[PDB]
Amino acid sequence: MQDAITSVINTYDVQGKYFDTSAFDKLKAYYATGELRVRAAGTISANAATIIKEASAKLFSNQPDLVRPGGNAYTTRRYAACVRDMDYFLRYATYAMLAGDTSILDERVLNGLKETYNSLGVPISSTVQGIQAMKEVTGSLVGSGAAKEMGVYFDYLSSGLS
Amino acid sequence: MQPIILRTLSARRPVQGRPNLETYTSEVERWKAIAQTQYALELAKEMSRPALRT
Repeated sequence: MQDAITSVINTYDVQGKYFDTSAFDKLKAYYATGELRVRAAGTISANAATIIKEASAKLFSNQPDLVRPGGNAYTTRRYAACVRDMDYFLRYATYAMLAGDTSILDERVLNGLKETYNSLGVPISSTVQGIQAMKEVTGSLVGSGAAKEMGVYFDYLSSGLS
Repeated sequence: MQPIILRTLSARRPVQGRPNLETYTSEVERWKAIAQTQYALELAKEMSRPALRT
């Protein structure tokens, strides 16, 4: 995977350049947000089960057909797979927020996910709605700045699915 | 031996051949179509179920 620092390093390595002022500015921008990212990741980890429960409640309230017979979240196994998927999304969004870069979302989550969901009959729009529900709950839990930061990676996930 | 005994009497049936059955065959085909519809309806009910909800 790639973080913000490795992203900058790679952009300068492909050009064979030593760091200039702008690179050091970008690195300072990343180092300046490190304490905020760490506090956000700790808070999210402490309350991840609560976030998943609240966001799944919101998703299934807005779309009750999902958990009724015929819906893709109707069986104990499909409901479990759905909430497990949401737990994965929250965890990897935390990984990317801590890394300051969306590369891990591509590498381990989004690559092949839309094809997988199409091949399984998983509704894409409903999964995007669940991601938005996690966005809302997580933001309420982590506060303004950390919420704006986690929003970037939640939106990256939603865009990758949409 | 002088009683009149008749041996070879002609039969009831005529000498002609078998009449053709095209109209009967058509009505039988109609019955077949009606019977096929009642099974095709069930299989069609099967065709209109959702895709990946096993």
